[PDB]
Amino acid sequence: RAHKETLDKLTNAAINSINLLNTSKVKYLVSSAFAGLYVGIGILLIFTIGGLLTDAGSPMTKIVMGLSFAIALSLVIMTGTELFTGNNMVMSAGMLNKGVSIKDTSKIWAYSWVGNLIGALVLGIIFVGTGLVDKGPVAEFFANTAASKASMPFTALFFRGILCNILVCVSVLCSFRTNSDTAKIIMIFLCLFAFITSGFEHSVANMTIYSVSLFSPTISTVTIGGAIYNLVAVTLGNIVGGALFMGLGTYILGKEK
Amino acid sequence: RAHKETLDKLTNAAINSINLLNTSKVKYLVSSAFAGLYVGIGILLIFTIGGLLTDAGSPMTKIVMGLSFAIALSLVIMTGTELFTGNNMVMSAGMLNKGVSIKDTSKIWAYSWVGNLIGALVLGIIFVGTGLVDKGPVAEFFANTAASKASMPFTALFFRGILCNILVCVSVLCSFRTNSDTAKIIMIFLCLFAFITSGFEHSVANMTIYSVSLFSPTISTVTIGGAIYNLVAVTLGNIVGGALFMGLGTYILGKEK
Amino acid sequence: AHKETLDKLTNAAINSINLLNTSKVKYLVSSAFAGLYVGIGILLIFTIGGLLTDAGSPMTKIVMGLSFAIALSLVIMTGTELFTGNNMVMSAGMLNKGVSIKDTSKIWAYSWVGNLIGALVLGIIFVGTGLVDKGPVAEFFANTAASKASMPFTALFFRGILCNILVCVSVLCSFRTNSDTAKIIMIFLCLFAFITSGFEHSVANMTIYSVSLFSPTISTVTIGGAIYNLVAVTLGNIVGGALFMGLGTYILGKEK
Amino acid sequence: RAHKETLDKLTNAAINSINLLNTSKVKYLVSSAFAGLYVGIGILLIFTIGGLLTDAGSPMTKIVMGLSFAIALSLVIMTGTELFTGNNMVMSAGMLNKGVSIKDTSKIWAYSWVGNLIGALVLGIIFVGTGLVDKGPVAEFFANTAASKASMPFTALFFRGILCNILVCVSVLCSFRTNSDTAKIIMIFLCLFAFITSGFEHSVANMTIYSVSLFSPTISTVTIGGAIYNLVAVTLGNIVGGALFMGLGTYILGKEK
Amino acid sequence: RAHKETLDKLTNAAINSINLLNTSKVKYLVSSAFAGLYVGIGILLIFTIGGLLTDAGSPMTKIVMGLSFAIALSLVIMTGTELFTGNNMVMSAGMLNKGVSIKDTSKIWAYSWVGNLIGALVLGIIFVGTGLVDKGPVAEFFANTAASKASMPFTALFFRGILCNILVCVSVLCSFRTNSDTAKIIMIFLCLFAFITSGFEHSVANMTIYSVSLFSPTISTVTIGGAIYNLVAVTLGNIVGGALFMGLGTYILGKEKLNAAAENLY
Ligand SMILES: CCCCCCCCO[C@@H]1O[C@H](CO)[C@@H](O)[C@H](O)[C@H]1O
Ligand SMILES: CCCCCCCCO[C@@H]1O[C@H](CO)[C@@H](O)[C@H](O)[C@H]1O
Ligand SMILES: CCCCCCCCO[C@@H]1O[C@H](CO)[C@@H](O)[C@H](O)[C@H]1O
Ligand SMILES: CCCCCCCCO[C@@H]1O[C@H](CO)[C@@H](O)[C@H](O)[C@H]1O
Ligand SMILES: CCCCCCCCO[C@@H]1O[C@H](CO)[C@@H](O)[C@H](O)[C@H]1O
Ligand SMILES: CCCCCCCCO[C@@H]1O[C@H](CO)[C@@H](O)[C@H](O)[C@H]1O
Ligand SMILES: CCCCCCCCO[C@@H]1O[C@H](CO)[C@@H](O)[C@H](O)[C@H]1O
Repeated sequence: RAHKETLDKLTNAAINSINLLNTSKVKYLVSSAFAGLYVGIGILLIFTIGGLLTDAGSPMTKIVMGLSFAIALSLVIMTGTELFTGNNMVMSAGMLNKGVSIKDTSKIWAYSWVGNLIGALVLGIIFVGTGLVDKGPVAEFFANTAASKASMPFTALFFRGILCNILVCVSVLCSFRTNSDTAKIIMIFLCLFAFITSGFEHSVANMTIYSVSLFSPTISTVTIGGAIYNLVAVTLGNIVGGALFMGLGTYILGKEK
Repeated sequence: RAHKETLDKLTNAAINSINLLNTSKVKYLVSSAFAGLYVGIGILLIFTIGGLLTDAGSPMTKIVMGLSFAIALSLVIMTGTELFTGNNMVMSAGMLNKGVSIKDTSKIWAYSWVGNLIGALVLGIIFVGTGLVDKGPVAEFFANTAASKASMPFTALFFRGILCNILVCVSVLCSFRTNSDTAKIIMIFLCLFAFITSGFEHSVANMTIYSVSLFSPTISTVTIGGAIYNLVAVTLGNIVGGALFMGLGTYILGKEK
Repeated sequence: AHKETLDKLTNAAINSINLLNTSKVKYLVSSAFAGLYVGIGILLIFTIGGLLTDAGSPMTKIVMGLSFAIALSLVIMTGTELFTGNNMVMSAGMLNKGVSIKDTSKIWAYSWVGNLIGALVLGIIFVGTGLVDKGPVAEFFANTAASKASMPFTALFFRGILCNILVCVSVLCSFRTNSDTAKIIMIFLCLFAFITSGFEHSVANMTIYSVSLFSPTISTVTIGGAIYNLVAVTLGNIVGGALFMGLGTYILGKEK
Repeated sequence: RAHKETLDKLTNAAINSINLLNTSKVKYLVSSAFAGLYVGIGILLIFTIGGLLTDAGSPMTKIVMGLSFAIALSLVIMTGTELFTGNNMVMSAGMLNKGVSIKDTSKIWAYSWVGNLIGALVLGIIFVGTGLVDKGPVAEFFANTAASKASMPFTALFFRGILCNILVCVSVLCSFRTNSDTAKIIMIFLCLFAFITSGFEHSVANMTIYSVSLFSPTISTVTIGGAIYNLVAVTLGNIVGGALFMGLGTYILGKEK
Repeated sequence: RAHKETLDKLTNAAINSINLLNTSKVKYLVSSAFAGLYVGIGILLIFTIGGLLTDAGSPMTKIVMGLSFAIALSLVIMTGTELFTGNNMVMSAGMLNKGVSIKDTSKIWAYSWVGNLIGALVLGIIFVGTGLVDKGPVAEFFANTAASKASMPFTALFFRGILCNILVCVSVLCSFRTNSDTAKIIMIFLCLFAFITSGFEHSVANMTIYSVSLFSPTISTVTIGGAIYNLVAVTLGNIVGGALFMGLGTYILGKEKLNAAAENLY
């Protein structure tokens, strides 16, 4: 039971993050851009899988996709780059613990969110240039998924955003609670398996879904307005999951009061 | 063999548990709520898998479910949160070893059970909010499974509860006997694989099964009375498995006379 | 590091007899746990056997093998007393003069009986679940028990030999590594090999027969059949664990 | 984050590579040759798989290929041999951090490329000598893939080269950021799964694809020209991903300014 | 790097190996017998899989077989027993580094080879005793495979031996380069997956294939003549892959070329 020690670590991570931004916006945005790109790589992989298996009428499609998404957050954690969603639990916890302020928190959130988007846009442009979404089941999978994500009612997206960032943030929490990098990766694998296959919504992964779909000439299904709609609802849910549940929760567990 | 060392660890853990509760009810309940919700996350995943594969008439359904449940107790162990079924072995061993009283034991059992339920209820509510059990295979898998669990004879449920918590508690026992976080997860993975696929009954997991089934307007195959009937029977079996077998068993192995 | 490994087996054999001498209750409880833990693996893979056989899957025996790891993993990770592993440990320690032949047949008899008690307890409770009342799982239990009891002695014996080479070698590996993950992986590999290849394990068979005989579901087994298989497989296990692994590890580690 | 220490490790690794070359061309070229062959060994495996599953009409072909390619970079990393692609991030980061010169960088790039090719040629010759590509589904998978890679448009190969080496190099980046050899291998497995299954292009791996196809008398439709066309386009893409993204990126993250 | 330390370890191993053989021929042959039998255990498993999936017309057959062969070298490495094929790299490297002599080498190679063969025969004899190859797809898989290996052209068998032992030895090489036992097993799992599925030939493993078939009663369609053929070709291949490639390779990488006390790099 190292709840106190854990809260200390979260607090210290929150302090490191705002310090980094204060020290250098370039370093912070480059870090954020890597993470958004790393997450997008997971999307490129499982949407390829989605296309191959959906085309095949496989009933295992969504299961194989969940099993195969682990690389997204594994890369972020193993490279120590800045990810908006995890920042929800970290900043909220550290703020509550008086290590950082409400101002530092909204700042980290806004920069990391925008920086992650930069990575998704860059990934989308390059992926399109591969010609891999020119035509076929993979392009179709992007188009249909982007459309479904954009036409889904707000309430549903929001709540899917909550459960998603509970899983993402708890996998980040595990990485703070162990010294085994392998166990970190395993826990990340399990959590991303759970959230992808269950149907939960991640704001940063979705950036790449819309990035690819919008930059691609072969895909005329969704528009920027749709992307913004989905992203706003999912981002708000992510925040509630990561800050209101995980952040507030771990503070309460760890706060020597 | 380290049987004494293990008993000392169990005894320490029991003491630390009752101290947390005595120190702060809010912390204890928040911790319990977390565990309940983490276990529930496993149910959402494997029930999604259930619906998917059952609809397709796959023979692998229950095997894939068992293989995919690991996250449930993996999250509990890696976050160090209070789980009722695990507390059955810990408090019991510690009690026999005079580390904690009978009253402490009943108190810890009652609070964790309720806290676990709070987490299940919350998860259930939010999950229904996702729209993910609005219609289709997953909703039907929840409704049908909840029903078959609620109509099964008491004796059958009881004994399934015994075998389940032997497995859950032995997976917890293993984590007290290794310093390797990966080995803990692996053993947890194996144990949950065994108890899910074999057909054994877990009270805290069942909490989420019924919270979803009752909170969802598209699920009316069961009633509160049914959920209560199952929970009582299964809880009773869980307790026997955890305290009578694992608790007393580990006490006997490690008690220097 | 053969020498140090022999030392480890010798100390383990010494610890076993000392435990039995100090407390029969503790030794039999430990034994009962191991038998139950192994039985748990049988409950899992026979559930799988039922499900996949019913479906005419060619992968049935391959999935059973991959899924049996929990059986010896639980034993190893809980530090409980398993008969089959004891065949190598005691024989090695015996040849090394850490324990006597008398100690060895005493440990072998007590762990065997204690393993059985675990199997019986498990069978009874598992039948109580109603999980083998009817269906392909109950049928897989009945059919497997029946085929194992009717098989010729010589076949069971040699299948018992190869099974315990694999089981005891996985135990040997656990003495040669400080990594718990490595132990479990080798156990996984070895049980995969012995289940899927079709070798026979006495202790696991105990649960096969306690379940089949405790279940009112009609089979062609009988107690005479169970005892037959158990005797044939146990002797086989003993040769493979004692004559091969026990003797071999002693020869490798003995400074002579 | 340990960005400074990471950049420091990259720089020392770059310094060590040029040192080795300057000390002994034979040593460096033997190391390079090993890496090229180790990578080629991955190709023999997944192209055997590709053949078997292609001939079966399995929709899982590319998924199984991706999952089975881990050995390629795992061997390189575990043997500490010189691989051209990974050298793109390492020499560029080290060069930006003023540990090695631009000349050292293009020297290491030229020598490791040629060394890698020699391994691929040695492997290709020996493989053909086994008679495994005399005829059949594996021979045809080598023949057809070599052709489709040689006839693909430059821009598509280029961008696929970029994304491939971001994945290879980030997997190399991870090996620099953990002391766990198991975690190194898991991350390599993930990154190679992602790049293979997604369809990205790797220059060194293609060397073996073309050595096998060209050395094989089992008639096909490639030619040295087509091989040169593909290798040039993919190599340039690899360089951009490894140097311009990963090298520059990690340099900015860890630079003391 | 760290090739120099690795070369030291290979040299020390070759030394320990010849010391043991000189200390006790009984201890060395028992070790070699274990290793041969551990490898064969892998064959019994994956050949059972062969039969089961071949008879079902599965396309995943050779993939599942490759994935399932890891136990063979995993047991050898984890038990620290003497396996002929690994000895090709070890002895050759140590020899080049002047830790052991050409005579020392050929003696280890000869004794380990024979020791491994003993384990296979003993394993084959016991396996047939199970009746598991009395009749059916598994018995047939052994028969058919033993035939094809015995009736394959020499050059092909030779080159398949080379690539096999490159893969077997590089996995042994990885075990010298890591302190993580789990990573050792994983790398072994990968290399044996690759070598089995790709279709390369391992001499020691083939000792059990022919052992089972020549001790098996249900027909032959083979002949010891075939076994000797295969075993001879594959063995020379193994030695080349292990000694010429991996042995010489690691030496070159790790020999600090100050010394030079004899030869010059460039
Ligand atoms: C490529 C350039 C990216 C620029 C992103 C800047 C996002 C600014 O975001 C704003 O930052 C303020 C502090 O400056 C905070 O007070 C606000 O809460 C926040 O919205
Ligand atoms: C975070 C959401 C991703 C925003 C990426 C916007 C990139 C838009 O990209 C543009 O989209 C237009 C239509 O939408 C197309 O007509 C253009 O061809 C395309 O370049
Ligand atoms: C949401 C608030 C949850 C409070 C749960 C408290 C229920 C306590 O319940 C009782 O606790 C006693 C000790 O206090 C035990 O002795 C009794 O066995 C138990 O029934
Ligand atoms: C895909 C599942 C494979 C899991 C492989 C587990 C590899 C973990 O590796 C193990 O990690 C431990 C940390 O707990 C360390 O103590 C051990 O030294 C190390 O071998
Ligand atoms: C421990 C078992 C969980 C009990 C939670 C009961 C919450 C019930 O909740 C109610 O369920 C009714 C039907 O069941 C619905 O008609 C109502 O809309 C809903 O509010
Ligand atoms: C639940 C009761 C089970 C008790 C099992 C006791 C079996 C004793 O077994 C016997 O023990 C003797 C020494 O006591 C040895 O000399 C014999 O070799 C051994 O067969
Ligand atoms: C047998 C294989 C020998 C290969 C030696 C390659 C020598 C490469 O040499 C390098 O080439 C670079 C461009 O190619 C130049 O930029 C460098 O100045 C030059 O040193």
